[PDB]
Amino acid sequence: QDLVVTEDDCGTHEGIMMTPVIEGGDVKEPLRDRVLGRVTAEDVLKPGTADILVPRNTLLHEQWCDLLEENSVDAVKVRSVVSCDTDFGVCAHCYGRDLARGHIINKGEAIGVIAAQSIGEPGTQLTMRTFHIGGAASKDITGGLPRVADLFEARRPKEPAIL
Amino acid sequence: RQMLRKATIVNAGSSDFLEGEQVEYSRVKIANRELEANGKVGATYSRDLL
Amino acid sequence: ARVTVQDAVEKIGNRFDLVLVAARRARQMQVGGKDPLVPEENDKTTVIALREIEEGLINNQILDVRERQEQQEQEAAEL
Amino acid sequence: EIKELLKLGDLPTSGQIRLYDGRTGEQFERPVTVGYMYMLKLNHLVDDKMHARSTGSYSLVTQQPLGGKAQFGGQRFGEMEVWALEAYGAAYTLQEMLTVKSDDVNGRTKMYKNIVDGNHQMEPGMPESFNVLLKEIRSLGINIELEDE
Amino acid sequence: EEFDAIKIALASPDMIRSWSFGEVKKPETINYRTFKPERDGLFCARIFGPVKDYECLCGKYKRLKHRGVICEKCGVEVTQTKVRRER
Amino acid sequence: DIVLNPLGVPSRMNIGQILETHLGMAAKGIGDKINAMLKQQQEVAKLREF
Amino acid sequence: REEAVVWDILDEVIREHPVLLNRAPTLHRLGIQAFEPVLIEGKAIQLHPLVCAAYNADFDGDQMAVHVPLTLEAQLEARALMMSTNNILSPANGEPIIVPSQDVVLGLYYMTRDCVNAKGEGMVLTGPKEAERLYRSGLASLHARVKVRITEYEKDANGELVAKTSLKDTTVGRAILWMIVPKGLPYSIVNQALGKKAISKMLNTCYRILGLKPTVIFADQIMYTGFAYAARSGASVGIDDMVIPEKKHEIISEAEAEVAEIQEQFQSGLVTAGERYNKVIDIWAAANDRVSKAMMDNLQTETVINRDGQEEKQVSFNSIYMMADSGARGSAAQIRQLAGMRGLMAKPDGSI
Amino acid sequence: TEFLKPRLVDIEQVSSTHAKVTLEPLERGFGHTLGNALRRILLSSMPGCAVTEVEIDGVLHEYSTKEGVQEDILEILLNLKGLAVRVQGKDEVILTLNKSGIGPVTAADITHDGDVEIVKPQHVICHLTDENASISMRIKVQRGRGYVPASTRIHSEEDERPIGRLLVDACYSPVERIAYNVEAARVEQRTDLDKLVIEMETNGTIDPEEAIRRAATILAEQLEAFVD
Amino acid sequence: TEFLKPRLVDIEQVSSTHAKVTLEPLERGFGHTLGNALRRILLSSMPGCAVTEVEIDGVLHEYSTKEGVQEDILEILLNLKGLAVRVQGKDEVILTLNKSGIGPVTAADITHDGDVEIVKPQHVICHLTDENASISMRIKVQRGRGYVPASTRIHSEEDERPIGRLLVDACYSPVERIAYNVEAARVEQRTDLDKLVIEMETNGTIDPEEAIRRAATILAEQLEAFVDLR
Amino acid sequence: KPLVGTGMERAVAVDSGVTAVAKRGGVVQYVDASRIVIKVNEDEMYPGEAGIDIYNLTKYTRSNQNTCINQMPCVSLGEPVERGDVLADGPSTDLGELALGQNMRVAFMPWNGYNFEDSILVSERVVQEDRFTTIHIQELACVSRDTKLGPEEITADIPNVGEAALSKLDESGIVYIGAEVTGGDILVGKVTPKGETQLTPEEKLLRAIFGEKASDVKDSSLRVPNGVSGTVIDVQVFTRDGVEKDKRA
Amino acid sequence: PAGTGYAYHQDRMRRRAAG
RNA sequence: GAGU
Ligand SMILES: [Mg+2]
Ligand SMILES: [Mg+2]
Ligand SMILES: [Zn+2]
Ligand SMILES: [Zn+2]
Repeated sequence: QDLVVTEDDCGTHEGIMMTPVIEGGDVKEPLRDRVLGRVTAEDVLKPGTADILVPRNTLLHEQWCDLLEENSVDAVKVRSVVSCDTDFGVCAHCYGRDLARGHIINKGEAIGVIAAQSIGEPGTQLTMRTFHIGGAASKDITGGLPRVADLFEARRPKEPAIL
Repeated sequence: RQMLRKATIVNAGSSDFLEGEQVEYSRVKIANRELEANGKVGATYSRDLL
Repeated sequence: ARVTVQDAVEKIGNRFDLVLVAARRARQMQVGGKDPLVPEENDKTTVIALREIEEGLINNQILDVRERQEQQEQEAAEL
Repeated sequence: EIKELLKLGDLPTSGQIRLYDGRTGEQFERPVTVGYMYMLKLNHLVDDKMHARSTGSYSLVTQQPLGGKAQFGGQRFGEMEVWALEAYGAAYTLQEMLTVKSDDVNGRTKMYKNIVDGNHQMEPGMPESFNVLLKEIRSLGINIELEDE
Repeated sequence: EEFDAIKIALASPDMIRSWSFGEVKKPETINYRTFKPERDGLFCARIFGPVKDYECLCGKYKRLKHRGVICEKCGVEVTQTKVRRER
Repeated sequence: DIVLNPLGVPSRMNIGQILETHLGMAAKGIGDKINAMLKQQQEVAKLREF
Repeated sequence: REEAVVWDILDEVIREHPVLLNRAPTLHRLGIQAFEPVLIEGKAIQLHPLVCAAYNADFDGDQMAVHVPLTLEAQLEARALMMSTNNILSPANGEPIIVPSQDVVLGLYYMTRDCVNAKGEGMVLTGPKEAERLYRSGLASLHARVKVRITEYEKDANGELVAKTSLKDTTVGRAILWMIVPKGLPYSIVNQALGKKAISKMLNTCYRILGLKPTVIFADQIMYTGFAYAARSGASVGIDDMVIPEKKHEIISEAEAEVAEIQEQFQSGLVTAGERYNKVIDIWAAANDRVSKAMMDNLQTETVINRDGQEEKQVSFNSIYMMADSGARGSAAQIRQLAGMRGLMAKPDGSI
Repeated sequence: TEFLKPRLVDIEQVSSTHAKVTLEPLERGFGHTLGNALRRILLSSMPGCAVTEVEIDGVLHEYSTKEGVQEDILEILLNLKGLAVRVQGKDEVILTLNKSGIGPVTAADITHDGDVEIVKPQHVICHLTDENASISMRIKVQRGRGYVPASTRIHSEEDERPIGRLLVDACYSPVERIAYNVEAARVEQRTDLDKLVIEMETNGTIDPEEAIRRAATILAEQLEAFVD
Repeated sequence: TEFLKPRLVDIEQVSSTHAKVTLEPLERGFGHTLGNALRRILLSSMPGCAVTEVEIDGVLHEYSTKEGVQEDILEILLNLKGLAVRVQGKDEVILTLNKSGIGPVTAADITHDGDVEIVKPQHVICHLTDENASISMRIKVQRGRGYVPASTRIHSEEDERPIGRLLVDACYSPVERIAYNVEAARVEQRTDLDKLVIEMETNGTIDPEEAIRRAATILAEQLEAFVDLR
Repeated sequence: KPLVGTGMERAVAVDSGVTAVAKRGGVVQYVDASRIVIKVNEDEMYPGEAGIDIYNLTKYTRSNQNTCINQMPCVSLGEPVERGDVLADGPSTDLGELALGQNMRVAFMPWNGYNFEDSILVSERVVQEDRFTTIHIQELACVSRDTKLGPEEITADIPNVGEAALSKLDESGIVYIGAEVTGGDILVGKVTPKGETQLTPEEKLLRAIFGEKASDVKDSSLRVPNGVSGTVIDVQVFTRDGVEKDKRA
Repeated sequence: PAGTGYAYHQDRMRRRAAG
């Protein structure tokens, strides 16, 4: 509810290092798709082919993303909502692109509500889709959402790993 | 991020926080900016997941 | 302006502030009967305001300027 | 058996026929399946479903408009529907639905007169249902007071 | 009308008496015949206010000509009926 | 008389409607042949044979 | 009394005034969108096809709610923040939520797809206008392979557009769609046989290069031409369209003799009930896959019936296969149940 | 009969070549009645002129390539289909073109006959790269109507021509493109009326508006027998 | 311009209702040009006659039932929609029908006005079961075109009628079905010419030939606008 | 009837009981819209009574869903009829078979998006022929209650009513049978006794200007619900045991 | 306190901060 | 009972 874009720039250096999801082998979600429209927290100078620094606090336009692919960037620190220093909300930089607009998010936008709706809706809809329809057998969502709910509710598992 | 809103303080600050109170991380970091300025007893805390 | 508001948003920047700016202008035309810059071409106040902003005639700061100019001259008239 | 019946009619085995576009006179590019389907008109006439309301009666305690077309009701703008406007950031439209369009008694009448006078001004106040909430809480024996400015 | 904040605290016996504009000592709602509120009852108009705008119960004081007047005969204040939801 | 969208068949797997349409047309075709024969007024015998 | 001057007045007021349409359940923000109303005589609301996605609206009797933004501020909020033209992309993933569906896809697929020679193979055409003219004169099919001179605009480093004329190898159909295509985009995007999946990328490309206004016009255009050609095609569904592969009964009798083998091995008391259950199920799953492959080979490329020198092989223009291949409607899964084997059903227990 | 006639409303001639024409009010169904009938006439029936045959020296067939010329012979032929020519007097003329040197050859370079007007002189025909390259050709322009392709002609044309002479698809019809859109038109009482919007794209000489007038005239000529 | 006009050739009136009309010679492509355009007009624009109002004595409304009559009043009204009438002179006539006794009442039983021909006299209207039953009505037939339902009329018709008088959906349009076939017409030189064969099925009266003349006239009127005004 | 049926059609129609079926076979003595009299065969005909079966058919009646329930005869006068044959068809039956809808000529094809997601494009022909057209019989009631102030009256004498409105109302204040109505028209005139009301000074001034002192009685008349419109086909009056009856009653 | 309302709400908030 |  409460989460809103309060600030332009929190002035933080913080952020999470995203790798390309190579769960198993196949590039499940390419780096580019996972990272597009995010602010780069920190450059990475690898001398390379296209001479890319890409400076701090740059929103990844499709341009800069294409350059990443040519250069074969391994993993990248990207500014994130969680690592924002803004108290009572987040900054436009740590969020990045308003995906619905195709550019940097405007301060004032109620991001939280958008987030919750976006995450919730597919579950709620797919619970109607492959069930009015879901007929023959060759699971689905009824198994998945309990897993998701157990995550967001931070329930400790029945037999946990030790660290 | 919304899940990580709160933090349990383990050790007294210059305020009336003291052991075991759980306060919003925003408010205790803003307090720490003022502690940095004024010195005094710093507040040792630990962020909690909810 | 009527269909797409993209260029108008590109002039001001913040969508929400664009709303506020055009509404304050449209309120002037609605109530004060303040004269439009762009030819109406049979269009409503709100549309006029959005065109004006698109072409870069109206601005929050420019509205504040005309406010003080005229109010100050009214005070001068009083005294 | 069905195709044999079509041959007795001198109709095609495909049950598809050459059809012509009534507007142009030219034929459609390929054969179209044509025949008689037995169809029904269901009880859901648009006549019964169409409904519209500007202003009308309001509810007894909550003061918000009544529901249902037979009682000349307004639609419910529910929690789900509110969230939509939050997402968009449409603040005034939201407030409008919460106040001048629903409980806010002074607001609705003032807004109506403003609308008839052209000036689409918002003159909002406090939803009567909120007032009632407080009263309900105080009847519970919890002191809930507004500390003003 | 516009406030900044809202507080909840325990309702003291004394605080509850402050809100009250009358002690209800009877279960009587209204009269069976003249469907008008019964004395010291749950709907007492002497306590919660007039049923009709700027009219006392027995009808002695009528209209704005008598603004804040409290009828000696019936004991009802002559004000907006609005108050029956408030008091 | 009516134009229905064929895009609502494969996904739906209600093929009864298609067979119904084919048989429907054949039903009508026989009807038209009887109707043609009645308009001409061939005779009882011919109608009965068909 | 509903006097005739009142209708003129009503018409006056509603011009430029946005109204909000909502459909339940309102799961994301696009479940409420703003539109300019067009007054119509008749009691139902008419909704634009391309935003049916966001509403999840299908017209099997669906209903929607209408709301009037009253104030200058609310009207502005509606036109600026909530207008359908302004809100294209899903706020969840960065993807255009307005995408052609169903008949539109089908039509575009129909025009772009190629057939062997057909009417006027290897013609040479001056511009796509000559193509349109030839098609509608009835001297060329939409699927006729042809050489055509197209002028395609590539946008420069700055805002200025650099065009380039080129003779390409495409169908009459593709040339005609190029007229809907804005200058700025390349010809190779439309030069392929178009489906739902290619058209989403089309729209995306247009948004990123040209911007909002162009894409909105382009989307409407695509819708008009899509439906238009969908109808012209004459595309329909007969029982002949569902092709059963010739080798069903053989495959099945074999699978039945196989299952009989494991049942006899069970009566001997060697193989357990669970082992037999699993082997029977594997037999039938594999049989199912095999029959389906047969169905799709026999359907997908059943147009083994071509020309010009002698016999040649090509993609099938069977109606269901077209619907499924375009992504307009159906899929191979559905078609399995229609023409193939239905397959193994699962009990309410979950067990098969 | 309460005959409801349309009146020609707007003629937005966006370009001399391209023109939109709105038209209202039309009684219901007549939007498409008239729309399509006219479109047919406009395309296949509008009489005009077009290159029917070509002969370039040192060119045996259309698939060959000429030295010192960028465009292959087919490319040249395509440009000739597009060539806008008005012949005033005769119905058949044979124009000559001899041009040399490092030049984009245009329509102006054709020797214009007394009664033969080249509408678009800047129309590109061929590009001469080598300066020592000289191209020489004779282009037969006939008057006809509609679209007569070379494949139609070769079938019926048992009359043998000489090798060398290249037949071309004749696009006689000066109407390059035509389409009509039908929107609803509003009257106080009648909201079932419709408006016809005809978008025409035509080439040289023949004017959009004038071609419309003539198309209607052809249709009306046919109707004369049945009005009587 | 190689202008070439067709001439009306054969009018094979197979039946008063059904008539074939061949038409030749038409230049190439004009077969369909003209064929479709006329068909559109023929279906809609074609003017005709139809029962607009009805008044039966002892009948307040259409939902009631009359004694000694098998058919309910609505059933009667349906039959009247179907009733084929040609009015020669006037555009509005009111025919009377008083019939009694044990009889299937047909169109013949209506008193025909001098200039009013009942095309299908055998057309059933009502079935009188009781011999002592006598039915008496007045049917208003007007001339119009297309389809004007009673619901259209009541909406615009603030002009109040007397109770008793029953308004009926007017199906003015006479053309029941129409189709055109295009075959090749052969001249010595021109074998690319075409013949148009128009098969029409109309209700009573409206003469095949006459309907053709009128339909062509409507189309030509429209063409005036595109020729005369530019 | 449905062209492509199953056979259960006949059984449903007959067993539902909505159709009138023949108890004893014999020859039809009198057919009518309203009833059917059948004279029974000697072999089935009991020796006691005359042996003529009479079936009155239920005409245009209101259903629970406000649909129209009418029984039509499906026999000719003087026809020999077998026992358990259908004499008269119910509301959605045809010669004994179930007839829920209507078959028609359909083509499966896209058409300019007018059949987008199951949307249906239908020919005007279907409407003209009125085959899908339906009847609905709705029921409007006007109650005259006795209040604390005095009884409500059902008079046509109502303050502020036009002569246009009162034309269709009789002496009693009840609309005539047959009368065509549209929303806003008064069906049954009713008036209620109003108590005292403090008339705003404006109305004091205005009623002093015009004289026109407002009468003791208000206006509670039952009118046509808005935008529904039809024909009044029946009226029914209920009076108490002792109250002076209306002229219309 | 978000979207369109952020402007007005921060104006109110500065009024709260200056008394 | 209507569309999810
Ligand atoms: Mg659907
Ligand atoms: Mg639905
Ligand atoms: Zn930040
Ligand atoms: Zn008193």
